[PDB]
Amino acid sequence: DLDLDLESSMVSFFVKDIKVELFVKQNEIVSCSILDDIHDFSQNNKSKWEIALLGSLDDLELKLNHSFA
Amino acid sequence: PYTWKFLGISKQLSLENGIAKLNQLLNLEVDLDIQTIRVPSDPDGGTAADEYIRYEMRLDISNLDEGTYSKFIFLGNSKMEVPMFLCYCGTDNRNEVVLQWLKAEYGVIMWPIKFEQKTMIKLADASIVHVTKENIEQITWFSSKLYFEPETQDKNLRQFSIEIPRESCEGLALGYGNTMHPYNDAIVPYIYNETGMAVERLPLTSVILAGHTKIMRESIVTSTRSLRNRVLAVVLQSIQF
Amino acid sequence: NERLEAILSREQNLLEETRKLCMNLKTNNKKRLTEKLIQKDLHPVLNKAMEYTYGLEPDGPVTFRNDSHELNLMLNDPIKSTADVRLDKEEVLSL
Amino acid sequence: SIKPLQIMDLKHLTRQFLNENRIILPKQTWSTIQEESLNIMDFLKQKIGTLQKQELVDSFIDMGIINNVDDMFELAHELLPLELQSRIESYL
Amino acid sequence: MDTEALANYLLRQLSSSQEYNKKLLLACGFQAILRKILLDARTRATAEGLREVYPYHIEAATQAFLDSQ
Amino acid sequence: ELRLEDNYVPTSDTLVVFKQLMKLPVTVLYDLTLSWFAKFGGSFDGDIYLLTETLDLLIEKGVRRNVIVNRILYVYWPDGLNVFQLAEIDCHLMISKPEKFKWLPSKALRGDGKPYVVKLQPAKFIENLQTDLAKIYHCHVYMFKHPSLPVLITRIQLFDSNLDKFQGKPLISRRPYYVAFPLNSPIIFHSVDKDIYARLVLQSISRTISERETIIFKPVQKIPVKSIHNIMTLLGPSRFAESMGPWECYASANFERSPLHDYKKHQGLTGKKVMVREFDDSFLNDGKEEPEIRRLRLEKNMIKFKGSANGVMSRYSSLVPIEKVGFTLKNEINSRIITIKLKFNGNDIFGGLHELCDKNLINIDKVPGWLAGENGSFSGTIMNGDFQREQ
Amino acid sequence: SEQLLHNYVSDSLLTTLISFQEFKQQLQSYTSDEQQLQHWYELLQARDARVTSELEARIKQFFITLRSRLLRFLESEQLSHSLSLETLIDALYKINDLLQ
Amino acid sequence: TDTYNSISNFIENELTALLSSDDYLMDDLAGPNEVCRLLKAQVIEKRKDAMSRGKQDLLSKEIYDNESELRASQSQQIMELVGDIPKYSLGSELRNRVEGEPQSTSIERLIEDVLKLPQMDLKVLSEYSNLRKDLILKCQALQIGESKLSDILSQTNSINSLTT
DNA sequence: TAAGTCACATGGTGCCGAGGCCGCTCA
DNA sequence: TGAGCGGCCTCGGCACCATGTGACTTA
Repeated sequence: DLDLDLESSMVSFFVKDIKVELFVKQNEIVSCSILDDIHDFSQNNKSKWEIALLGSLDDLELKLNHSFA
Repeated sequence: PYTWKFLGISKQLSLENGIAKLNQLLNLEVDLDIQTIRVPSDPDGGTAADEYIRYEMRLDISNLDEGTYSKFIFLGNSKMEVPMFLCYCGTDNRNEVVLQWLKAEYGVIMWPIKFEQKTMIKLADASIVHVTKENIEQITWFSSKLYFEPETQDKNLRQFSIEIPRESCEGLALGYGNTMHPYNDAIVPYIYNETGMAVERLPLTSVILAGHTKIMRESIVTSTRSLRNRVLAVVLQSIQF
Repeated sequence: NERLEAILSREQNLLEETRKLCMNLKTNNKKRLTEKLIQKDLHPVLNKAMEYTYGLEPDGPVTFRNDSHELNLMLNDPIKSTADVRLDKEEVLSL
Repeated sequence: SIKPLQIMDLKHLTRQFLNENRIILPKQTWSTIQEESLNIMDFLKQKIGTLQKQELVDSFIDMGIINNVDDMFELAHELLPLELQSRIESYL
Repeated sequence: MDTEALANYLLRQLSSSQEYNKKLLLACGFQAILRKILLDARTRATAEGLREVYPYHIEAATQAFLDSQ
Repeated sequence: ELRLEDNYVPTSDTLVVFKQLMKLPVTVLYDLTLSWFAKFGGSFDGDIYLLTETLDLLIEKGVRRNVIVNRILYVYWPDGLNVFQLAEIDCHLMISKPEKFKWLPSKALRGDGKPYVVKLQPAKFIENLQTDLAKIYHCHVYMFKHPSLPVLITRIQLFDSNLDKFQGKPLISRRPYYVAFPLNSPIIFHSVDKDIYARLVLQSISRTISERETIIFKPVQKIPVKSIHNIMTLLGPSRFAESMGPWECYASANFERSPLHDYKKHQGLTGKKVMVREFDDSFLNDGKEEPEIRRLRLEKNMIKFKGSANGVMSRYSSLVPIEKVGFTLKNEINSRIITIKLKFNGNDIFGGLHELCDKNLINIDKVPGWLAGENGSFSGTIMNGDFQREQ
Repeated sequence: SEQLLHNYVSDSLLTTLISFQEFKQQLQSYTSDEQQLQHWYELLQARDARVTSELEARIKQFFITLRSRLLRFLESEQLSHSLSLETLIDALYKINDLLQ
Repeated sequence: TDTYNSISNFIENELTALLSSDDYLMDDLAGPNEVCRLLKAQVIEKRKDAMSRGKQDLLSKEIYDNESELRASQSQQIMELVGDIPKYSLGSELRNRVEGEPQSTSIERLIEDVLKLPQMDLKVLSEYSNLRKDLILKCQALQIGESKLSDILSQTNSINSLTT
């Protein structure tokens, strides 16, 4: 379950339980934030995921389905 | 701030006789003044039977405020259906004694005067035309303010006012042309053309001339100590049948 | 009271610095217009840009801002650098 | 608190005196006289602690308010209802 | 709030019929003090010309009154 | 350290809190009690499930709200309510009674002059605002989202310092300052207050929103309007903004359908029923007119003042009631600027004007756009036929 | 600054406030011997000079401790409003890794 | 901090109570009894309006005014002497990276901030300048690579269109 | 001496938060 | 029968323009 604002720019959603919230400009993600912290989850891998998740929206969908498996 | 209450009179009563009875009853001499004014001096306002009789009864004791300066002004014309009205300022309790004596002595029927919307517009027209000692009429321009209190459901619109500055009023009058009734001929048609409001139909409670007078539906209050002849005449044509 | 005195002193120092920076920028822009590009070294094809920009103030950047939406245009955007540090092609090719 | 009076108590106490004799009190003056009522009560209790017959009228003569008992039950006339001033007259 | 209420205030400050009369006379004297002080306040305000009175006016008036008492 | 946490207890009058909780219904009191005891706890001893069962026994006992108010003010928290409680009850009063609050809009201009569409990271915004206002005053800020509207309403409460007054050790509260943040809109609604603390709160809010380029709040209106739903309809990020009065048909789009729709039901094929309007001056000249054309002129006034034939749905009530508007119409009659200042007052200006138009007191063929409710709740000067608002 | 403390101490010393003439004039009740009064005044001068020096020592220690503690507070405030270069270098290294 | 209570408490503990107790004890132990009582009487007599709490309060307020003047002086000295690059001269993402990340990692804001990075022992300054120049080269390579990748993507788009 | 400019001090209209009683009102 | 919300409404404090008169100057 996700929450959309009026222009669908400031969003937040859960992939499995990780709260990934995004600031997205015109058809391109310019900012990302991984919020939920698991004891197995680290911070450098979190930063690498945040850098990797940037880019286009179709690319975000493809890479998120890739990293989900 | 001298409020004038207006009362009509059913008969043409002559005040130069019998006023000694009022002097004896009130134990004081009143300063009755007799004048014969001719108000519609303009050719388009009538050229015959224009003469009025103006009585200025005054309970003169001292001159500090209206507590000792409750004036009485009477106007009359014998060539009308209703021949006389009075208007009195101040708040002295002797004024109703004067009215009771006037009734019980002359046998007149007296009723309060209420002004309609067009009557109030004509009174605002009358209260700017000033007569000069050189026998000329001068229109002194005042920044008017039409003030309405409509009654709508759920009290949706309690009140609304239309403020008209002085230079805009004279600009409207000069745009219409050389006329001697500026509000009824230039200001009110301009308001109707612009905002769509027919102010002769809307509930108009007062029109306020800044610094001179603010007439209401039942009273006229004036900064000036007296009331000019045009206002008295327009009130006299107001109560005709 | 002493803490708020320190806060006011810091804010007044910032205000004086900002006003000085604004006046310095205004005088520096005037001096840069007067001493750099209005001289004889100005390229003659920029003589018309100067005319509408400072000579009498249309056909300039308004025309391009109209055309970049009329034509959906891009150009080769400049490589953003600072402090006259020019781009090193060997460094970025090694990068 | 418990010993100081309230502002509305002073309105109800002296509102008619400021109305017959034209007095205009802003809120600062109201708070000032609310403060002053305590000082007046302390001064009155310091001057008169216990109450018996002769000492109160002697003190009120010393107060500069009155000159005799006639002034006492004339000042009580303008400050009390009719039953209370009649009772005071029976007391004096 | 009657004068008897101020007498109730005075008796609860100090805590039969003759003492009630004594306290009623005390309340009358208190009202006399307040009326005299307010009269002096208006006198000084009219001397300075102000329509209303102010705390410094009535403070000076009551200091002059307590100087004589 | 001067920031105020969510566990400090201030000195609040017990009777004011007593009459404050009287207005709330029983179910929000129930939800508040369980949430408060789950988060902070209370002086009452018991398990969270045990207290849930106790409140359950209270609600199938059908007890009045007065008894549970005395309970939560005398045994649950007898020492005093925490600041979070005092903020959350007042926010719940705002939710329950939105018509008792007036708001003032302010655009979030920035830099060159283009409006800044404000976006909030709520927890970080609250933390940054509290740290910014902690340097000046003892500040506690509480933020929540409206159950119905897409806003983010904050509540900023400021605390001051403190015959012999004995001892209180208090922190006296002031009236709280509310600033409402719509999701994506430059317009910012704030509570009606012009003292130095309101200016401080708005200034700190402008300094803590920005973080990239300096932002100033410019007030777009000086007349407050009630009922936060109405100010989102007027100034919020909705279609009804900049389409009001006779142009609400465009904001509601009830007149055209999709181009993918049935073309037998198109407006141009079925047609619409109208009347010939007389352009000659005949309104001032004139009884028991035909009830079909009377319905048509009523529909004409309804269309002029509300945009729709049936309206946005007694029947004179507009989409947003307006309290005060003042228009200054200026014309040029032969090189003379002629100004007319029309001021209005009431509970619904344009509904009352619609009622006056229905009573044949105002000509509906000559009532202008700005009088009809176009650019509603904005007061300004009409020069050259164009309405520019005041500042 | 410390001159005010020195004046406050010296203005309330028995020898500075009471002279030997006033000492003998007051103490005529018990002994009229001038030698014993002189010896007692010498003991008074010795003891009040000693405690004057000791009060001066403690007020100097108090002033230095107060100034040092409040100066460390000022230094901590200035460091809080300032930025060390090494943390900036570490942040730039992290940013360099991100850009890499 | 609380300097004023420390000053006032130090005065009222070590300055007046200690003085009174020490004077009483030393006058008692100087020998004798009547001598001490009498001398205490006149030294109390002439110290009137000098040991009162108003005098200690005024002394504490005056020494506080002197110390506050010294605070203004050393505050100007400590604010005019800066050691490194201060705040508000660098971007917000840099400032957030300095004191704990806010989880908002954005490439574009980082590029915009380190493009505005200021430039200046000697080895630390040289390392900072080298790192800043390296980051400027990183930004330049990033924009060049992005524009190049867009061009190659357009070429591959046309090639795949022809192939399909 | 008639008319004009001036600040000045009081008059007054509009506005609003606080709070009280009313006015049904419903269980 | 009894608690209870909502329009009313007035108190009064504030805000602002409006206003009449003495002091002073001009002719």
